[PDB]
Amino acid sequence: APAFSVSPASGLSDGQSVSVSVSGAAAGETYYIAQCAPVGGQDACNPATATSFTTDASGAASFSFVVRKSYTGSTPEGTPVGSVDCATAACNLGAGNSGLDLGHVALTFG
Ligand SMILES: C=C1Oc2cc(OC)cc(C(=O)O[C@H]3COC(=O)C[C@H]([NH3+])c4cc(O)c(c(Cl)c4)O[C@@H]4c5ccc3cc5C3=CC=C[C@@]34O[C@@H]3OC(C)(C)[C@@H](N(C)C)[C@@H](O)[C@H]3O)c2NC1=O
Repeated sequence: APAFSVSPASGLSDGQSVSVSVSGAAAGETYYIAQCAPVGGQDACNPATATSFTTDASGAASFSFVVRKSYTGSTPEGTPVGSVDCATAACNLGAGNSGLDLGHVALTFG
């Protein structure tokens, strides 16, 4: 598995933007990055922050991604699951695409 880390990862805030950076990947591929949050049963991701970033010549990447304490969850397949709120709940950003999974960083608004 390649590497994937974010600057901060706790006591975050809505609108707060962190500088993420992935490595070990390979130039010639694009991965989707977005915040998500499971719900003791299914999985709801953010359909708003769904951007696709490609790696560089050395298969490395690094950019600024904003976050949102609260956000309506919704499986990436195409179905509404409900609303989510990290104000007092648990959340975790995930990256990767259909072929190469990057990593999963847990966040914590507070
Ligand atoms: C147009 C988009 O619209 C949405 C809507 C949404 O609902 C809120 C959530 C996400 C999102 O960001 O989902 C994220 C949600 O993040 C996670 O799910 C984190 C989890 N750690 C994870 C889940 C997962 O399925 C996966 C990986 Cl690498 C990681 O594989 C690939 C993967 C990684 C991340 C995501 C989804 C997948 C796919 C689903 C099935 C296989 C995957 O492979 C993905 O399968 C599809 C079918 C999703 C595909 N499709 C053409 C987009 C493309 O994204 C492909 O990389 C997006 N992204 C979009 O591109």
